[PDB]
Amino acid sequence: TCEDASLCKRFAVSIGYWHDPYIQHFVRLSKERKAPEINRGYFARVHGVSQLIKAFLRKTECHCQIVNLGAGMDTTFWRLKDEDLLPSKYFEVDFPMIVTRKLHSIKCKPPLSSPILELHSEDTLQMDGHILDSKRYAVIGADLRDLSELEEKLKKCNMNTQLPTLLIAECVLVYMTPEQSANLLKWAANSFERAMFINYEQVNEGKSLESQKERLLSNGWETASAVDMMELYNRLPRAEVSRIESLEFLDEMELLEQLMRHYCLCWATKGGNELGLKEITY
Ligand SMILES: C[S@@+](CC[C@H](N)C(=O)[O-])C[C@H]1O[C@@H](n2cnc3c(N)ncnc32)[C@H](O)[C@@H]1O
Ligand code: NA
Repeated sequence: TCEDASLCKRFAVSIGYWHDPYIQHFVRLSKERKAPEINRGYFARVHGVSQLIKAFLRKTECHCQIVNLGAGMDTTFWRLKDEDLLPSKYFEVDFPMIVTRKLHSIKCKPPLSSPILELHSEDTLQMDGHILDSKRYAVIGADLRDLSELEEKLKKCNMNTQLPTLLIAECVLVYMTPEQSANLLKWAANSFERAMFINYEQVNEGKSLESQKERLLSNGWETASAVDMMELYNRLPRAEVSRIESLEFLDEMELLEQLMRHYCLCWATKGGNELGLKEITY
């Protein structure tokens, strides 16, 4: 198989799993039927990441940055806006062609482009090449395997290494070699005195939660934790589990647990003991 996370998110949203008025402006809705455990897995993934982000936002009082590496058609910028939880600046990185596609959608959809300009210092946006830079939001076409390019393009969109900064790689690191991803993680740690990293990945051949923790600790992070997605699903608020479990009928074969045990959410911090960053959990 090979899956597009943003199509699957659009699908789960359509059934009611979580609130996202924005994703429909990026991608079409499939009319297939899906095994509902897939939707539950997506809900757990998005809820886990989101609880971690909001924890970070709370500790930093939003005086911070978020850099989402390999963001795709993520809608989180627009969701945080609506919740009044925006960071000082929000950055996205993806391949240039993935970025062009995202920019074309923002250009064609005032429900996407109005909020960006509202928070912008001008009434117009320059969408030259494969970058959109504005006051609170930037989408940057770059290759995550070229760390010096990555850093140059970020800094020229006003990424400030003095601000606490949260970086997210949500199903991205698998697309690069272990050396390349280790180098990304290391760069991320080296560039900020105060920082958090969130990594959501499949637990492949040979990997384990402990190797996931060590992958971060050995690349310059000072704290790390990791849970498999079934532990996380099991720890979801009972009101949310109740809400999402009555959306679709699930048969009696306990295949949710088969699916989720192969995914993990890991997060690490560096500095900001003053901020209580090492205390953040999902
Ligand atoms: C599996 S998708 C996940 C998208 C998004 N984070 C989500 O979870 O909905 C991975 C994304 O990583 C991007 N990606 C993979 N390797 C990359 C690279 N070397 N440089 C820039 N982006 C990359 C892909 O283009 C794709 O948009
Ligand atoms: Na490209």
